[PDB]
Amino acid sequence: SLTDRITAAQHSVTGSAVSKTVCKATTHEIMGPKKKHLDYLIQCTNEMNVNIPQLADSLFERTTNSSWVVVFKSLITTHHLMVYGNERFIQYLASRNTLFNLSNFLDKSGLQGYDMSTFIRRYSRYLNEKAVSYRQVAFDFTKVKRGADGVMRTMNTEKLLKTVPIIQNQMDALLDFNVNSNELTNGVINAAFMLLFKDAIRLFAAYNEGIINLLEKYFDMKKNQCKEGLDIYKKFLTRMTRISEFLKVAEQVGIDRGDI
Amino acid sequence: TGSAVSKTVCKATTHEIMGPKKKHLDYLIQCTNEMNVNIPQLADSLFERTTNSSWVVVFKSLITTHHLMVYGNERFIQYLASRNTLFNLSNFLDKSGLQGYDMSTFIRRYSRYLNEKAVSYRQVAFDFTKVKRGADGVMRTMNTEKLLKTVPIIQNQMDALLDFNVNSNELTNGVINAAFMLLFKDAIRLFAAYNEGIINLLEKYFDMKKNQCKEGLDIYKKFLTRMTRISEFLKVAEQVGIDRGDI
Repeated sequence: SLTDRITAAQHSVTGSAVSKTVCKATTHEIMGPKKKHLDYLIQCTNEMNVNIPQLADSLFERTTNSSWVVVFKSLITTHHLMVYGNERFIQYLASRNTLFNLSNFLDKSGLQGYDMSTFIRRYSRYLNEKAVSYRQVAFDFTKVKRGADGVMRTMNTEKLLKTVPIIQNQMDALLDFNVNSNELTNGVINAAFMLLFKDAIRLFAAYNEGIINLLEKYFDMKKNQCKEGLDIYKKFLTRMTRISEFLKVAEQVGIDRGDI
Repeated sequence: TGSAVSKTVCKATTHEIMGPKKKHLDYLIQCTNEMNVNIPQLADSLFERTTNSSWVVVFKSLITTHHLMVYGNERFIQYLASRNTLFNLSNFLDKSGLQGYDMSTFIRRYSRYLNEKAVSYRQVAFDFTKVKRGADGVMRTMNTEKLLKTVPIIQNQMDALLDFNVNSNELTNGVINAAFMLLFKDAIRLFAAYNEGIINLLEKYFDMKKNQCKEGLDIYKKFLTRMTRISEFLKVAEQVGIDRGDI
């Protein structure tokens, strides 16, 4: 019908503009994806009639590139949209059967390509885990209400015992980025690191609140729940130790609380 | 007055293998509440009983002292806290029999605990097992600097307590069982205070200085071990029919 052809025309215009901007955000230039392109993509995710699966597909397509720069930038763009985009974006990623498949990515173009490939593998793992974390609880741990009246401080015991290990698993994937400050020496890896830093602070806050809630419930828990809690507590200690190391790397390159 | 106290201390600490009798403990508690009772003389009577060579007399004098620290007027534990020395039983030995040998080990550990309980009280001028709890209580509202100084005091007291290190199959007479019941009541309450200190520290995570975070992390690491030990302590209690109803 005429109505259908007119509608198809608009959807074509829209799709092409998104794909083009994804390419712009993911050029071979060794710099983070440009703000103007990220802002444009964020706005796209907020348009009721933008096609989210097509947007995601464009980003996945860029991760099939052989250039570490294109691949890492597509991952950074995806992360940025998970954080700053409309919730429909992360929700779509959470609904998928598969996400990034980069565990064997390797760019052997040069020493920098080799070094960056390791970080691409670790970062891809983190974004997959971030999506699966969202799927399991239907919310983003880094965004929920905090404080005494917030989500993690008020959660019931049974749900809490299921939920803290999900936070722990996400935090592990995040910290396993395992970069040192002497390695944060190009705008691509630095852009990824800044997003990881913002996530880590917020994710740790949620983790910590979960632990506080569990400790408050100590005398009220069943014997077996106490055992699960103690295991959660013990694992939390090592993650707090690692978070302090992560914060030190950030401080060494001039990233601190002001950047949260 | 003094003679009546001394006599009752003796009755609380006879050679009979049974915990000190309630009627005598109640009498001593009332004594501590009499404005004109002499606390130092009461304490001295208890110390003198711990110079006895019988494990039964010595252990019962320690239990009587512990009972008064817990249930007596606060002037009693305050006086103990003010002393230059307390119990000196680290080499006590009633090598008169197997039971005497076995019990001597527990007397040494228990006396260490009571010394630590008094010194804990001295350092903060209150009893961790008695303070107001909950969101508006002492440990949940304490400021960061004081908290960092205070949790290690709790930890040190808890270590001396758990170091009693008894097994359920060693709890086989009314004397050691009376000491154990007091230790259990202290341990539950002391752990509640310890736990509240930890919660308060965790709440302050993002607000602490770098160095404070390091101190806090050490505190949290040590807390894990004590929680693990408390769990084992609670099982020993459960194995001899002591639980929450006995708190």
